[PDB]
Amino acid sequence: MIQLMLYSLIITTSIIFLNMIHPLALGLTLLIQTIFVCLLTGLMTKSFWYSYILFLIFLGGMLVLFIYVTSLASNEMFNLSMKLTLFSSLILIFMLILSFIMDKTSSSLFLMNNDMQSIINMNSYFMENSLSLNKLYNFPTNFITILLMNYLLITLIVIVKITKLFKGPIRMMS
Amino acid sequence: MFYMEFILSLIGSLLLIICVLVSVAFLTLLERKVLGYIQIRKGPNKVGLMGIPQPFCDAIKLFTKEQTYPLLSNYLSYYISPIFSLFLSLFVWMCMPFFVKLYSFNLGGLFFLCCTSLGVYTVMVAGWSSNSNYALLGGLRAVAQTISYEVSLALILLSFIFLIGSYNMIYFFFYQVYMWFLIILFPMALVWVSISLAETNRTPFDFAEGESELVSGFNVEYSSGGFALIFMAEYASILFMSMLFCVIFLGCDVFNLLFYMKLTFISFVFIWVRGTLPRFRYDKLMYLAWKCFLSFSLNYLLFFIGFKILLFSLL
Amino acid sequence: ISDGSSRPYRCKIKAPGFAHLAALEKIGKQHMLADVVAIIGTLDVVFGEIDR
Amino acid sequence: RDAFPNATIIRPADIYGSEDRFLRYYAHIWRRQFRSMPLWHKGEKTVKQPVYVSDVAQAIINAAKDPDSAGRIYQAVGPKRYQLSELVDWFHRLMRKDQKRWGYMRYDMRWDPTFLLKAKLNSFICPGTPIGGLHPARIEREAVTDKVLTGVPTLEDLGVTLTTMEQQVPWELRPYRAALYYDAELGEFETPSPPKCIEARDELRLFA
Amino acid sequence: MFSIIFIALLILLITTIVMFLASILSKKALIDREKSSPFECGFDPKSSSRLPFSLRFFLITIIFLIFDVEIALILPMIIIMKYSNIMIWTITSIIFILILLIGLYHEWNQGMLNWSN
Amino acid sequence: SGPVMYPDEVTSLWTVPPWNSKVTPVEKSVRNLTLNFGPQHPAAHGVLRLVL
Amino acid sequence: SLAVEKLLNIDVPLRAKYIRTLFAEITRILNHIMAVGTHALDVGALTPFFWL
Ligand SMILES: COC1=C(OC)C(=O)C(C/C=C(\C)CC/C=C(\C)CC/C=C(\C)CC/C=C(\C)CC/C=C(/C)CC/C=C(\C)CC/C=C(\C)CC/C=C(\C)CC/C=C(\C)CCC=C(C)C)=C(C)C1=O
Ligand SMILES: CCCCCCCCCCCCCCCCCC(=O)OC[C@H](COP(=O)(O)OCCN)OC(=O)CCCCCCCCCCCCCCCCC
Ligand SMILES: CCCCCCCCCC(=O)OC[C@H](COP(=O)(O)OCCC(C)C)OC(=O)CCCCCCC
Ligand SMILES: CCCCCCCCCCCC
Ligand SMILES: CCCCCCCCCCCC
Repeated sequence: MIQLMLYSLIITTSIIFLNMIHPLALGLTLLIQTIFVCLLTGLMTKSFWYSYILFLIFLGGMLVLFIYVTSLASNEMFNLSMKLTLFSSLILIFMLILSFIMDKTSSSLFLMNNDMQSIINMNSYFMENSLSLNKLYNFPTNFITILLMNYLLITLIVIVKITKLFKGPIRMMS
Repeated sequence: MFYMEFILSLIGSLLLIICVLVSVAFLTLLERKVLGYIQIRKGPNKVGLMGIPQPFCDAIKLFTKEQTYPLLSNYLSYYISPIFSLFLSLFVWMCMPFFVKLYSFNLGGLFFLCCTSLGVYTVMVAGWSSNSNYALLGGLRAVAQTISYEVSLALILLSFIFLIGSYNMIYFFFYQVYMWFLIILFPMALVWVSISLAETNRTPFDFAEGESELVSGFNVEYSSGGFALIFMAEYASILFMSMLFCVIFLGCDVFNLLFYMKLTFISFVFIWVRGTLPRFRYDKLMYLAWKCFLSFSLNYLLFFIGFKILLFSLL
Repeated sequence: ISDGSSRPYRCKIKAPGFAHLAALEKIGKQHMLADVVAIIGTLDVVFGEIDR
Repeated sequence: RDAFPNATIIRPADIYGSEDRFLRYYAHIWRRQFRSMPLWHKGEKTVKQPVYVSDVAQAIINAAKDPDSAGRIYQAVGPKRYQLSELVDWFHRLMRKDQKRWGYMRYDMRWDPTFLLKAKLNSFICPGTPIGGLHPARIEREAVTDKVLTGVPTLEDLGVTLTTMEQQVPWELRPYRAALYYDAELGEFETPSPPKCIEARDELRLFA
Repeated sequence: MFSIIFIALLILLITTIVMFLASILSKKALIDREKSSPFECGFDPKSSSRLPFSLRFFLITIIFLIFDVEIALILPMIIIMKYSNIMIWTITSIIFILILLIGLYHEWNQGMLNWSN
Repeated sequence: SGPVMYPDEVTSLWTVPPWNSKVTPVEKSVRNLTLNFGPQHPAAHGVLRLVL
Repeated sequence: SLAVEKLLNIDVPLRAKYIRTLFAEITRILNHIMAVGTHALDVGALTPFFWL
């Protein structure tokens, strides 16, 4: 029931996100979108780690983007429309009705949770995020992690090169 | 899941919310009394019996004064942000390590970091939507403050987690049965006290609400309820990081009254730093949390990585 | 300056903070806003004598 | 007039000013419904002659200073007559609430049964003043048409000049403008046209 | 997590009831023309706060974003120590923290952690 | 010597790109934010208006 | 008083001179305590304001 509610909320916020001209409307819409996407991703995995990781990522990213909102397109008009509110309300109540009259066994995800796994699975009895995150630090794929460290260092070098700090601060009509 | 659980989880969460709110009110009373006694003067003494119903005087007045309907503001975004600030500042308190099963937070550090990042989001939304220059300056100071302390707060937490081996804060209790972690982590007792004041926007890092650099910071257009929920959100954040100083550095036991005496003492320390040290500049805050705190966090993380490999071979 | 009568003809008060607030424009330039707040204090300037 | 034999009775129309009920009633959220404006007969059949408040106050001063005004009835109306639809459209043009960007539309209040129940609930549940000045007495006060009586002196007999709405109401609807957050330039928002004034022959053609 | 959703909705509901009770019991006075105006320390503003704001710490913000996704790869290895090869875990962990120290000290050497000015 | 080989009606109003590939950006005027430390501000000592 | 006494060509006694000197330095302590407390409020230190 909660998964179908998250489906309906993600659909309604995606309709809202496709229709917003103002960057702050897009920012708040993608705030509630990443909240609902973080909860939905959690439902699929045995543990709740990557939802938390994705939330730290997408709250570390738009924290910067608001500073660029206040530095570029700080002055732009909001335009509320009754058509979008009526459309979102009608679609939202229609999908809550459709989710209430639906069989929730057929609409549930086939991905296995921590309790959907059987009792005979001895790997399920370990600590909940151990075997999932193991291959980041194991022998076949530590070199991809090495490549990611060097990639992030090269990324930082690129950011320093193409954002020249000695040219001055950035604003509109600089 | 048994039906009674859900009922007792709801009851314990609501009782925790009510007790944290009344403790926020008496934390304002405690700050106004000892912060006076930091100086020569006294605290509130006349109203009520001995100043005890003084937060009730402060709460009756702020719930009856006229709501500001500002002109150039976006009122539909200005009205909602203190509600979300109090909502996350009380929602973070569900992470509290209960010896009974309140909530089975296996990922309490990540939950704490998420609500920590979201509280400053409410602060910077309330700063922008007031449509005042001092409010926008306080909001941008809050964004620069959280960009300064966020990665430093995370890496310092990881070092404590390494001493635990798990992300569940009740496992802080088993590793502190013989002694407190104040013996090992005294440089990050200082560093986590520095970060926790930057988390709660408190002196020496009070740029989001400045009384001399700006005029009340981002609270310049908030009055009579919006200011009240912003103020309780800030003081519930102060209570939460006082609790987290008591969890990590001190005993994580909750069945002793000495834990709550220690929490009142760490709250007194939070008042005590404000009454002694002057405020920084947020230029020096950004030069501090990027070149000193982050480097020390990475270095002592290396020290804990080597010590945990040394300890694991001996076991 | 006095014209010999019972009243002074003209009394001019030299404000110590007048020249300090005059050179505030050069001293406080290229600084932070918090640096301007401290500078205003460092010059000592109550504005009763400045405004006369 | 029976009890006090020589009383300067002044009859004003709807009075517009700061802290009034006339502009603040139309500008309020509770009067409009979902960014749409309900009016009786779409505002076409109601003709009003509103008066500015300092004109009424200066008429009171000039009636106090003049002893010849005792035992008289003085009509207090403005210089020009308007109908309510043109007045409301001009108010929303002054408020930067147009047809396209804000979604302002005008519809007849007689087909709306929600608004009268909302006004009755606002008059019932409020312990003091109703929210926005919304009550059925205000609905009957805006419903009636402003009619002057011939042979009864106006404010020009008291020596006071009259203030047109084009001098004050563009200033008076300045705090009630929509999108005040936008740092507009000089040519961003066009100055709206003044509203049409109804004449005598148009009024007798409308009321027929 | 379903209980956390319900208690988060209850906290949001309780805070909205608290704010609406603060709005209902507030003193209802008439709105003046210059009461609603932005404060700006008692004078006229001359400029809206929607005017563009100068950013002197753009490089520090993007370095913060890069360092935060670097934080997102450190948090696993608390759990991974007890279940992996100790040699590979130490090579990855000490090489991770030393590469971060090379990057941070190199940008300290260039002075790119100082605000543009 | 044109911008293109065959100038159309829309295209012929264009100019030639410069023979040097480098086009230096122009220096445009900037209007900074006018904030006053007005009289109510505690750092402005009560009666000072710094039009920063 | 020194302006009016220089215009009047009169001289103050030694006891009045010592009273003026003593209260001028008491007045100096008061101005400096005011300057230190004002600069501490502007910087951010709440406590030496009351302490002085
Ligand atoms: C030289 O030149 C100069 C001049 O020229 C001469 C000048 O003139 C000036 C100007 C200076 C002056 C005019 C005077 C000098 C100024 C000062 C000395 C100011 C400095 C002093 C201070 C700032 C005070 C010290 C600071 C303190 C004490 C910190 C605390 C201060 C507060 C304001 C906090 C109080 C606020 C509160 C308590 C908010 C209220 C909210 C609540 C109480 C909410 C809590 C709620 C509850 C407890 C209960 C709720 C429960 C709920 C909802 C649930 C319950 C449910 C149930 C069912 C029970 C200057 C600067 C100058 O330099
Ligand atoms: C994570 C991000 C999430 C983002 C999405 C969040 C969405 C949340 C839901 C949004 C819903 C929006 C609904 C808005 C309705 C009101 C619209 C509005 O703007 O109202 C204006 C009104 C007065 O403001 P105005 O006069 O316009 O002044 C501005 C001038 N510049 O403003 C007001 O009057 C203020 C509002 C008052 C509301 C009072 C409601 C009536 C009382 C309700 C019951 C209270 C009961 C309390 C006691 C309970 C006891 C059990
Ligand atoms: C209005 C919402 C504000 C944002 C909340 C963000 C919460 C942290 C991010 C996240 O995804 O956390 C995953 C966590 C996963 O749960 P945990 O892994 O923390 O705990 C297991 C859970 C009963 C064992 C402890 O979920 C939440 O925090 C619930 C959020 C509810 C939101 C309600 C409104 C839609
Ligand atoms: C949210 C929908 C509000 C609808 C208000 C009434 C509209 C009537 C339109 C009549 C035809 C123009
Ligand atoms: C709250 C809904 C109000 C709708 C008002 C407009 C109705 C239009 C149709 C009328 C048919 C008689």
